[PDB]
Amino acid sequence: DVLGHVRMAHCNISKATWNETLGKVVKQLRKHFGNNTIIRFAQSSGGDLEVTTHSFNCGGEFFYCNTSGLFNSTWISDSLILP
Amino acid sequence: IVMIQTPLSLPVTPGEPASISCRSSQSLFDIEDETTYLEWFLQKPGQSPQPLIYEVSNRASGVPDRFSGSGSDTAFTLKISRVEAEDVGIYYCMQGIEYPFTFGPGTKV
Amino acid sequence: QVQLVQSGAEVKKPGSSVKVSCKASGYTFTDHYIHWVRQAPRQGLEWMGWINPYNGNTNYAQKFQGRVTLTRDTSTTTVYMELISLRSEDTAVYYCARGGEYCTGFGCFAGKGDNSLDVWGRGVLVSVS
Amino acid sequence: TLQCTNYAPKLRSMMRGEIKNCSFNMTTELRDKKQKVYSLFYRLDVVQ
Amino acid sequence: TLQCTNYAPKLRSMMRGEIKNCSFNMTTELRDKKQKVYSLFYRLDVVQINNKEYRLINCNTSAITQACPKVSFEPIPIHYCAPAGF
Ligand SMILES: *[C@@H]1O[C@H](CO)[C@@H](O[C@@H]2O[C@H](CO)[C@@H](O)[C@H](O)[C@H]2NC(C)=O)[C@H](O)[C@H]1NC(C)=O
Ligand SMILES: *[C@@H]1O[C@H](CO)[C@@H](O[C@@H]2O[C@H](CO)[C@@H](O)[C@H](O)[C@H]2NC(C)=O)[C@H](O)[C@H]1NC(C)=O
Ligand SMILES: *[C@@H]1O[C@H](CO)[C@@H](O)[C@H](O)[C@H]1NC(C)=O
Ligand SMILES: *[C@@H]1O[C@H](CO)[C@@H](O)[C@H](O)[C@H]1NC(C)=O
Ligand SMILES: *[C@@H]1O[C@H](CO)[C@@H](O)[C@H](O)[C@H]1NC(C)=O
Ligand SMILES: *[C@@H]1O[C@H](CO)[C@@H](O)[C@H](O)[C@H]1NC(C)=O
Ligand SMILES: *[C@@H]1O[C@H](CO)[C@@H](O)[C@H](O)[C@H]1NC(C)=O
Ligand SMILES: *[C@@H]1O[C@H](CO)[C@@H](O)[C@H](O)[C@H]1NC(C)=O
Ligand SMILES: *[C@@H]1O[C@H](CO)[C@@H](O)[C@H](O)[C@H]1NC(C)=O
Repeated sequence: DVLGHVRMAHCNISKATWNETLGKVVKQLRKHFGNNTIIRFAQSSGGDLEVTTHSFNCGGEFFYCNTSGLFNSTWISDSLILP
Repeated sequence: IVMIQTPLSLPVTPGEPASISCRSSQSLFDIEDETTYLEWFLQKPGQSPQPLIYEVSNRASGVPDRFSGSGSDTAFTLKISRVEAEDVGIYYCMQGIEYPFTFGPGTKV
Repeated sequence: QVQLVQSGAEVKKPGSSVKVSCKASGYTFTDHYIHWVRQAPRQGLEWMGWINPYNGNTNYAQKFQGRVTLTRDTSTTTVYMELISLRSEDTAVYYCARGGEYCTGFGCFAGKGDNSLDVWGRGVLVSVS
Repeated sequence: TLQCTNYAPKLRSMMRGEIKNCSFNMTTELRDKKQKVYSLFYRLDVVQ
Repeated sequence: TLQCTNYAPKLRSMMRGEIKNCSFNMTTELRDKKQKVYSLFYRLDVVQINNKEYRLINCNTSAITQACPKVSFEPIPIHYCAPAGF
């Protein structure tokens, strides 16, 4: 059963920290792909839930988090919650 | 957009039972959710509409037990065991299954 | 308890822009959609649109696209609706309502959509003349 | 074979159908008897 | 589920109930048929469920592996020998 109210499993990632993390990743990718190119992050295009979501196990439970809120940006030359 | 009709807008006296009908041009039953999204409201004179029934038969908290209802397949009925002074106002039936939501012309008590 | 607080009244000339507020209290502001419904005098209720108070995503009835803009303030927990190009046929009481379904106990970051209106405010009467 | 309905908690929550309440006849200690069990399953663990 | 009665031999013996005569539906070579079996069990090997209904003492805790009837349990001497270096 469920005691109390039903609430969705979720993950909290700091928005500013992730934005800085992606900025660093983009800089390093530009080193290989070109200083003047555009690096776009996007959600996984398809396949089993194991590969379209962030699969992990903590607390003894197996979580599948969307992550579409983390990889949805185009890089040209307070908190984020993942369902 | 789904059009909603509300037949049987009739005067009643205190202590009389009443029945208010609602008819939809399109079925309100969501196969995956296994529920019909028809919310009944009562708008008292001078007040905003308040919920009465959230899902055809599932009575809202704080609503007198005199209010009930049933139906399916677009045809729904709101029933009142006994009409009292607090039942005066305009009754509406929502079309929650799809956006935009519609309420129908409504009936008066 | 759960409340939506609206107050006052406004009178506008045709073509004017009006902002109608809706202050939320007693529940998590970001975990229910806020819907706007118009009620013209002596007429029935007409749904206008819905704003997601967490993301700011909105959806409007086709007749209101391009005329109604919804915004939010999550620090003040208030939703505002801006109406432009007011016409005589737009005289109505404008009500805000809280959806009956919660999105998630921590906010509207996921979900299919709303299906009901649980809490209604008193509404704001807007007249055009 | 499971016979499932939506969990349907008391409060409305835009997550209807994510958890299903499934009835089934499970085995028990003795092979001549079966036990009716009501279990909750996630939507992703069952197919119609 | 076993349906047991006391063995009840012809002669009276102050040991009534120590051996029970239990009826049950056992499987057979084919999965579409069952065989009615009457077996004797010791009182200590069965418990009452509540002819009376009984179960084996272990059906609550463990599955039975039958010892092979061809393998003797008689103890034999076993010698333990050191490995080289010990
Ligand atoms: C799964 O469904 C069954 C049947 O709908 C639920 O059992 C019922 O629970 C209500 C609770 O008010 C009782 O009044 C009924 O008499 C019960 N019926 C039966 C046949 O058990 C069961 O509770 C549901 N499981 C969960 C976890 O909600
Ligand atoms: C993720 O963040 C949300 C807020 O964005 C957290 O929800 C809050 O949890 C605290 C309990 O510590 C409550 O007092 C707040 O009322 C909650 N806020 C809302 C809006 O519901 C959530 O707990 C966080 N989850 C994790 C795992 O850190
Ligand atoms: C995780 O939880 C700890 C608990 O103290 C909190 O301090 C931290 O800020 C949280 N991190 C995120 C990203 O929410
Ligand atoms: C942070 O987010 C802003 C959003 O406009 C973006 O322009 C910027 O490149 C991101 N990264 C850093 C390091 O600021
Ligand atoms: C990109 O910028 C870095 C900045 O230090 C520079 O060292 C590198 O040579 C540049 N690459 C190109 C291809 O311009
Ligand atoms: C993540 O959310 C987006 C929101 O549009 C949705 O389209 C996508 O399918 C979701 N991902 C998964 C794996 O469901
Ligand atoms: C369990 O078995 C009975 C027959 O003994 C059957 O009527 C019932 O529908 C079964 N339950 C389920 C959930 O299949
Ligand atoms: C064996 O099975 C039959 C049904 O085929 C039943 O009537 C009988 O009581 C069973 N015997 C025992 C000992 O349980
Ligand atoms: C059945 O097993 C439990 C532990 O699993 C044990 O406590 C109980 O005594 C057992 N029943 C009998 C009749 O011994």
